[PDB]
Amino acid sequence: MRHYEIVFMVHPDQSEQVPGMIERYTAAITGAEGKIHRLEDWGRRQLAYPINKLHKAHYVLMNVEAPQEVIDELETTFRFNDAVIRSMVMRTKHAVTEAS
Amino acid sequence: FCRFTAEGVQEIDYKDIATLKNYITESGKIVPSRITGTRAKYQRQLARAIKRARYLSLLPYTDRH
Amino acid sequence: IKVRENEPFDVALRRFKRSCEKAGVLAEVRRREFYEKPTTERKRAKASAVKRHAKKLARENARRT
Amino acid sequence: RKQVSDGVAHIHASFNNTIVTITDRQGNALGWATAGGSGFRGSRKSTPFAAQVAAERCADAVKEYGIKNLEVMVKGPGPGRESTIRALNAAGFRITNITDVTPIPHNGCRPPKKRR
Amino acid sequence: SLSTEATAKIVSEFGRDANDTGSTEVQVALLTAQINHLQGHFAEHKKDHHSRRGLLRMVSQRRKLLDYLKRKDVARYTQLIERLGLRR
RNA sequence: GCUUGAGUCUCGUAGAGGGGGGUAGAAUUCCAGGUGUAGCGGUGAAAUGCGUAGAGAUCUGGAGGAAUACCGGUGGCGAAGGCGGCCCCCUGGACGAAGACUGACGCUCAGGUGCGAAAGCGUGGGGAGCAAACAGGAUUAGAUACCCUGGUAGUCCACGCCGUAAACGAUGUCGACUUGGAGGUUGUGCCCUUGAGGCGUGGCUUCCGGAGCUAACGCGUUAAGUCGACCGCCUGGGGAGUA
Repeated sequence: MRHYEIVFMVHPDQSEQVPGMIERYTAAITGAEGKIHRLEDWGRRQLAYPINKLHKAHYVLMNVEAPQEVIDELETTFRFNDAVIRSMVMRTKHAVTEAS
Repeated sequence: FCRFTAEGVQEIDYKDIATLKNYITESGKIVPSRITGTRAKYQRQLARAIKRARYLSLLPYTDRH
Repeated sequence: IKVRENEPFDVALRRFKRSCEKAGVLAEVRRREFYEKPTTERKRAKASAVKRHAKKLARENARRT
Repeated sequence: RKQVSDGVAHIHASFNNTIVTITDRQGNALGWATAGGSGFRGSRKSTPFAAQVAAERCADAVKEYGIKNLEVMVKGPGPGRESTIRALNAAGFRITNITDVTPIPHNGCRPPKKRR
Repeated sequence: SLSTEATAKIVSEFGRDANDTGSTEVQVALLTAQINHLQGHFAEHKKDHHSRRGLLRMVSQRRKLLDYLKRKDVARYTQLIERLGLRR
């Protein structure tokens, strides 16, 4: 099916929600017959500019494969969630493994 | 000069920010290919890696951040 | 752009970084969208740049001195 | 009063006039002087010498605050912008940083028409 | 438009075999699927004039093949336009 | 009948091709607050304008609109008009390698049909900046202009209308043929990828020049050379692309 390269940052003060947030997303993916290729979390790293007067966001890479209407429910989840700033749904022809 | 991206068969992705900071100048602007000597195909996808890294705060837009 | 150098004070080392692209940009955003003259000036530029290439290559025959 | 030690010296560097002001690290101002208020009016407001007299007139009336070190911010394509800073290190200051903070739009609002 | 498994499907019913992919009968039925699918694209958006030229190119291409098939074998022409539904 | 024209398919590749939705940063303006004090702004000079009711400068926060620095390239794509941040969805064409397939299905068209910069128009929004008109200040013999300070339609969005440009390469479309050189961009084959190497081969594109052509300027394998197919068009200047 379609390949995707999702990277979304998370509000620091909610970093203990992150392994809960991660398994929330992949349960919707593999429960809709979705392959997964990566879960490479990068931890809290320094921003280049302040996103909403704030530094040191928590970065989460997924790089998952899903049908395009299943992921269409996923970015609107990133909209209505204050703990997520700057999602980025993306794409390659052949999603891959460890890259950083 | 030459293009090291054409020396290999790799792909310039936005996540490899260690090799992108020698392609921007000291104020965040992209260095032209007439200085660096990159091929025109890889220079076009290099700026697509600069612009995606600027969105995800891995690289700054200006130096006033 | 940002010089926080030590020792003896002499911007001298500042105008190297600053007169690079901090006045040509502000003098051309100074007025007029142009929308088509950039094109004219741009296309007049490189017709005079290859005028420096195709004449100075043909100027190395002799110099009459 | 507050007797602050380190400050910031912003330099506005328009074509017709140069404004130099002195603030602190927090960003609220202390004193200012312009080239139009130093006795230079009209054609002589656009002179680097008039930006020097605006600097030493601003280097005074901040003796009340006791600044010995300051940063330098320059903004605008002015005829001053560097003769102003030479009138500050000669005035007994420790210039830690000199920074260009001129506003460059990444292509935004439309400028006016070229005058003929 | 007209993905790879769909193009392999149409060449089976209209062609002689799976490798007879160029005949005048399979070409009309292949263009008809690309015509009929892009009506859903041009139901909405409607202002895609740069893509409608591609549709109008293959609409006029199908008429130039149907006029050729009527000139060669009229028995296969009446067989084909009934099998798709054509002539207004 | 045949496969060489034309077209289909199988793999790929590049792209500001188009339509729809989201979103980011820089900057202008405005609003609010802090600090701060007599100037700011503008010009060849000056004034109008702004400011002691606290401007301008500076800092924090907010609102909103439009445009996407650097990359950016006699670079790319599109039939032309045209198209530049980033991400997704839908979608058009071009091109290359190796084959397979249909078998002249082609070329060009009066009328017709569609597309078609900017300005303008209609209805409904939006309105930062810019800015016809208009208003004031200058300059001037006069200035109805150039310059200055303001500033409304308009520029923006949706849906229609308009159907015009120095809409230009001032060069219609298609096909064939005829010395070269330097490049750009984008596929691909082989050999020692043994090294950004060497040899090729396509597509589009820029420049300079040979023959020949042209009144000359120039054009020159992307012809304005040598030919063929069809179409549009021209017939002294004004009157007039007007009645």
